[PDB]
Amino acid sequence: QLSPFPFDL
Amino acid sequence: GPHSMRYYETATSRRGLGEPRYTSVGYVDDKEFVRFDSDAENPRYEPQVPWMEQEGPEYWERITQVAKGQEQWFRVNLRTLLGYYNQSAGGTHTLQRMYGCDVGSDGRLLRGYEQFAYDGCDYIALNEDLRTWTAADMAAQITRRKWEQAGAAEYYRAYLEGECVEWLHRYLKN
Repeated sequence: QLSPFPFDL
Repeated sequence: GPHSMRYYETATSRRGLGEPRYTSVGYVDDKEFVRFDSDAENPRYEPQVPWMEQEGPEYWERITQVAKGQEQWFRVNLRTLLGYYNQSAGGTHTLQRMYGCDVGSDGRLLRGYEQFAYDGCDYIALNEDLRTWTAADMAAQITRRKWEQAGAAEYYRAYLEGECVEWLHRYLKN
């Protein structure tokens, strides 16, 4: 499975 | 023995009209097994090798959903970087991301990766300790600062430590 959505830059 | 899984995601803005060109490709040990392409006739995740066709239909659907999710993420953050570097609205740029896990013989995580690059330059990367971030330049420090306050390192470490290792185990079995 893919990693969760990353935090915003 | 040792095993690895890597995912490479790249989003490239385009001069003129049109959303960024997004691509996602995964590798197991060093063999491509999955790929997503936004400029495809039918944008979706698809197996690249026979042992990946044994995944249920729902598997490829929700995973393709992440793609769309990731794609929007790259769209919004490409714009954020244009402002951090004070770049002209007229130009092409590429925001990249690589993440994955290397697993040792004992089955446990050996090394985790979570790094981003902008226009071919390192921007921010999770150090091997999976606790701190390396910020290439001043713009990256804005991000790192906000990520330290939000505990982003632990967030990503959770995935690398569990899901990444577990799914790599599953893929290798199939």
